[PDB]
Amino acid sequence: PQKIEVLVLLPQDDSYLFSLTRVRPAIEYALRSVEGLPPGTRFQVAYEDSDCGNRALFSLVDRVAAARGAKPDLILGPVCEYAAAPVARLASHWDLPMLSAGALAAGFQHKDSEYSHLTRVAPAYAKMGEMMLALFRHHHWSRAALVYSDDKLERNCYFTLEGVHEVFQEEGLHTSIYSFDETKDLDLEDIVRNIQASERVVIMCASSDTIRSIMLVAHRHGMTSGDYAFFNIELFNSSSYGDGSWKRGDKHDFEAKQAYSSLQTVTLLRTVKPEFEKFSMEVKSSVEKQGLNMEDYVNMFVEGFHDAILLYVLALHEVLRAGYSKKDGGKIIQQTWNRTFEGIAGQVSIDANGDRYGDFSVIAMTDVEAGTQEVIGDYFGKEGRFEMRPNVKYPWGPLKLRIDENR
Amino acid sequence: PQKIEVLVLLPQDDSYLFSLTRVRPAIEYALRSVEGLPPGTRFQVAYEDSDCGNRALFSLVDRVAAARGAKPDLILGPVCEYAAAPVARLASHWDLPMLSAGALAAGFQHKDSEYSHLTRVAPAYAKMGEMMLALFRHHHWSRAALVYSDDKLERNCYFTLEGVHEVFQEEGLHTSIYSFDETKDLDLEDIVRNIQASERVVIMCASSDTIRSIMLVAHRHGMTSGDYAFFNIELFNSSSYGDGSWKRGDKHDFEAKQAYSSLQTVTLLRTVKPEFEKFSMEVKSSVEKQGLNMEDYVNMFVEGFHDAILLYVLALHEVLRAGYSKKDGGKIIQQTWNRTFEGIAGQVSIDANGDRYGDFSVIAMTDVEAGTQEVIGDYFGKEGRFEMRPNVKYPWGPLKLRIDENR
Ligand SMILES: *[C@H]1O[C@H](CO)[C@@H](O[C@H]2O[C@H](CO)[C@@H](O[C@@H]3O[C@H](CO[C@@H]4O[C@H](CO)[C@@H](O)[C@H](O)[C@@H]4O)[C@@H](O[C@H]4O[C@H](CO)[C@@H](O[C@@H]5O[C@H](CO)[C@@H](O)[C@H](O)[C@@H]5O)[C@H](O)[C@@H]4O)[C@H](O)[C@@H]3O)[C@H](O)[C@H]2NC(C)=O)[C@H](O)[C@H]1NC(C)=O
Ligand SMILES: *[C@H]1O[C@H](CO)[C@@H](O[C@H]2O[C@H](CO)[C@@H](O[C@@H]3O[C@H](CO[C@@H]4O[C@H](CO)[C@@H](O)[C@H](O)[C@@H]4O)[C@@H](O[C@H]4O[C@H](CO)[C@@H](O[C@@H]5O[C@H](CO)[C@@H](O)[C@H](O)[C@@H]5O)[C@H](O)[C@@H]4O)[C@H](O)[C@@H]3O)[C@H](O)[C@H]2NC(C)=O)[C@H](O)[C@H]1NC(C)=O
Ligand SMILES: *[C@@H]1O[C@H](CO[C@@H]2O[C@@H](C)[C@@H](O)[C@@H](O)[C@@H]2O)[C@@H](O[C@@H]2O[C@H](CO)[C@@H](O[C@H]3O[C@H](CO)[C@@H](O[C@@H]4O[C@H](CO)[C@@H](O)[C@H](O)[C@@H]4O)[C@H](O)[C@@H]3O)[C@H](O)[C@H]2NC(C)=O)[C@H](O)[C@H]1NC(C)=O
Ligand SMILES: *[C@@H]1O[C@H](CO[C@@H]2O[C@@H](C)[C@@H](O)[C@@H](O)[C@@H]2O)[C@@H](O[C@@H]2O[C@H](CO)[C@@H](O[C@H]3O[C@H](CO)[C@@H](O[C@@H]4O[C@H](CO)[C@@H](O)[C@H](O)[C@@H]4O)[C@H](O)[C@@H]3O)[C@H](O)[C@H]2NC(C)=O)[C@H](O)[C@H]1NC(C)=O
Ligand SMILES: [Cl-]
Ligand SMILES: [Cl-]
Ligand SMILES: [Cl-]
Ligand SMILES: [Cl-]
Repeated sequence: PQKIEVLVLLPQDDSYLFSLTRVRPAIEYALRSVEGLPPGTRFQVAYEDSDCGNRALFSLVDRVAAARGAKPDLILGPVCEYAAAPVARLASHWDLPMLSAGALAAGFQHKDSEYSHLTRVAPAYAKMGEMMLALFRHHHWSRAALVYSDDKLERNCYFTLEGVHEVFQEEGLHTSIYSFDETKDLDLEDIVRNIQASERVVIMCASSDTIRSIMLVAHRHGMTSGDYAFFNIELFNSSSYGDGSWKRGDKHDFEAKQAYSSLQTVTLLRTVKPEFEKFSMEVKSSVEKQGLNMEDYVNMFVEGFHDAILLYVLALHEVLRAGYSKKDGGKIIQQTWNRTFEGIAGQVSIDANGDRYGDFSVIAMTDVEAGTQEVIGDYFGKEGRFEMRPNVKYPWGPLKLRIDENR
Repeated sequence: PQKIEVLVLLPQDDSYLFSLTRVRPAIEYALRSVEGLPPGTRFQVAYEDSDCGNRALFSLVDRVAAARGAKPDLILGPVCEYAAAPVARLASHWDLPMLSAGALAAGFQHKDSEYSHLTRVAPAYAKMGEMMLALFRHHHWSRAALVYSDDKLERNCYFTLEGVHEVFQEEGLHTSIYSFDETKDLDLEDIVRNIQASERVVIMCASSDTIRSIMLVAHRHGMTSGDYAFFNIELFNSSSYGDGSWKRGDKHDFEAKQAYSSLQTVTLLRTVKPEFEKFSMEVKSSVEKQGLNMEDYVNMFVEGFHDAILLYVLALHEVLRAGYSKKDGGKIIQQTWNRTFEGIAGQVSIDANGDRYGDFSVIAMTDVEAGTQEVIGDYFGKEGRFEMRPNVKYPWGPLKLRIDENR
């Protein structure tokens, strides 16, 4: 009765949204449920710090050399670009299956070889551009201002939007890019001004607050009344990037409530299924008990790794029946591509290239007086269509107007 | 009486100038001479194919895991960028000393950490820019056309010249870049024309023949008589990049002889010391006997690795005396930096950052009738000065004129 041995390579520093501490709960939650459809086997999981860098490769390597050539049966992570690339190169070499909710970089989509043993469970950066482009086709838009902060680290926002940018170029849409890092004082006044003289549609990606601030300034300039379309992206369904919460409890709450009436927050497709609440509460509990309290406990990564466990099992089961073993990594990976199944937060489809299709929701303020938010549209990556949710009540408000770039 | 174990990671494909077959002779030649100043120890060298890519990391890793955690005492190579980066990352991790005649990329000069255990024995791409810049200061030039072919592989030429470019930008020199790949038909006619309407000084990097061809076209346009300064770079002192040999034995020999009177070939500092002839003949012999006959047997890489062996020994000796062992890689590397010694092809100085200083020569035709080439200038990286060789007889010829960019 032998066991499946998995190596989980994630950051030790809880400052990352995909740190071992905030991710492990979810991985274990999936292990529990999966254990009750393999034969009659158990799991053995090792959590190593990737340091979101070279450490990841090091562990995997030392681990193997120190275990007299014994390589794991499944590798989860790394997430970071330069941390995941080498590990994935090794996985392909040692015919191991590597599943990550990271490896978002666009280079990771060329699996003609060194990356043939990788499948990305989370939507890659490129998927935001595909979504945005469909939105503009629906709204008949063709120009836009891309505003984003810049890490000079992971540059999550920089890549998300530059991805969008890069897509619009090929399709002929004209854009205006505005970069800046929130680590420094915000000369947002300068930005908001340039924007009002540049485009009618703005797509932003930055901290929850940097977004709220940009809105107050554009509100001060009365651009918040319907002649401007504002979009902030909640990267990896993390509150830290702005989920549309205009309230704070300060001098500007009312001012902010009104401003947000023109803001549309793009998030991962909305779910409310109970299973997801049980999941959320439990993960919160775990990270709670272990001293750490802020942020949200469920983000794109946390949900991704839970779903990566399920995907592995489904694949394994199908490989066994074919006569192969948990040791034929490529065979497992192949079985992992072009497949759909239900995750804790909704459907999860992997395209024929082993990359997750991106499903998104668009949340807008539908009751300006109340400040009540509500999803009004969804983008399904598989079918590649954007669709406005039927029977959403919006009797009056700035979203009733038709933006126009003839200015 | 224990032995030093070295891993040599180089390409298997002899199409590379630094392939295991063309490099090994030189490494062995250095091993022989070194063996007669360590104690009373011998060497043990393993030659693994790097595939000029991921293979390098793989071997090093499998090799170690398969030898129950036994890591070599010295790693030679890889040369290729993406092949050497990971190996060097591991070296730093396993406190191993890595010496390469490659790792020419500019990122490899930041040894604040992941690259702290690397020392580059060959002059890095950046060194060409430092040399060229000094030449222009001496010639009082300030504008130039950078012509180079483009691999879309290693892009040796692309990087050499873009390095020069990148340096001129910071120093305020204006440039014109002309890219093209010799894999396709050469529309050189278009180039030569643009150039004559652009600058008076041209710096090229491309195959021996692509250079000879560019010269015949510029000669056909009579730009070869002294109003234009032509420079081709003999990358890694390899004939394949043009060493100034205008003769071929075709219809155009005479035409070419005249054209080359305006060409100045930049090579690695010239040597004629006997030891270097013995070295050259022997390496030629080895690669000869082993079925392979073209190209030249001594290039920057071949000489580099011979010199890397000597540098290791010098360092080791100094580490022992300090009370450390062949196992303190960093200690050895440190002892390898900021050091000068005589190699088989002349002095070799390593700067305080562990990078070789570039010493170059400039060969020009000093007897236009005869077609006789001769070095007329040298650039010493350490002192960073360009100097024209005294008492070189040039009574008449296009090199007697003073180029002028007032056109
Ligand atoms: C990524 O990010 C986006 C943006 O945030 C997500 O958007 C959604 O976020 C959550 C996901 O479920 C939704 O909120 C949840 O909705 C539950 C149902 O609410 C009903 O709707 C009305 C609306 O007026 C509400 O007032 C009423 O309560 C309805 O039931 C609801 O569940 C939560 O309930 C408690 C609130 O803290 C709490 O206790 C639980 O109670 C239930 C009731 O039996 C049980 O499950 C159990 O007993 C629990 O104890 C618990 O926290 C529950 O979660 C809450 O309203 C809950 O917040 C958002 O509506 C939705 N966002 C919007 C604006 O549409 C995406 O879903 C996400 N996507 C991905 C891919 O991750
Ligand atoms: C990288 O690339 C550049 C560009 O090519 C190099 O430039 C130099 O290249 C070589 C390096 O040594 C030089 O050529 C060698 O010079 C030897 C001395 O020649 C003398 O000068 C006159 C010039 O008119 C010459 O006619 C006369 O012969 C003088 O002796 C000479 O040695 C070679 O001799 C034989 C030729 O094939 C051959 O046999 C040997 O004979 C000698 C004699 O006793 C002994 O060593 C032994 O018996 C051998 O059997 C052997 O091949 C010898 O090498 C040849 O002229 C030889 O080619 C170039 O002059 C010089 N280039 C120029 C134009 O200046 C750089 O040096 C190089 N740098 C680096 C860092 O690698
Ligand atoms: C990738 O997966 C799909 C399977 O579909 C998906 O997977 C399921 C589990 C769910 O996730 C779904 O959401 C997805 O649909 C494979 O792709 C191709 O699937 C199509 C059908 O989806 C299949 O088509 C064959 O059959 C059609 C008929 O449907 C034939 O085409 C025409 O049919 C009409 C009549 O319907 C005739 O009048 C025409 O003459 C013509 O025949 C034809 O026979 C198709 O071959 C298709 O074969 C299949 N593969 C292809 C060709 O891309 C992939 O195989 C999976 N992996 C990949 C992409 O390689
Ligand atoms: C890097 O190596 C050099 C050593 O020099 C090199 O190595 C030798 C083996 C050969 O390869 C040579 O080609 C090279 O020269 C170290 O760099 C610095 O070296 C200098 C001298 O080269 C040294 O200077 C100290 O001494 C000077 C006097 O020479 C003092 O400076 C002034 O001196 C005048 C009188 O001469 C006084 O009137 C002034 O008041 C003033 O004192 C001063 O004391 C200098 O410290 C220097 O100390 C040394 N290191 C420094 C400071 O960079 C490096 O140590 C090696 N590694 C590195 C770069 O860290
Ligand atoms: Cl990571
Ligand atoms: Cl480490
Ligand atoms: Cl290599
Ligand atoms: Cl391989």
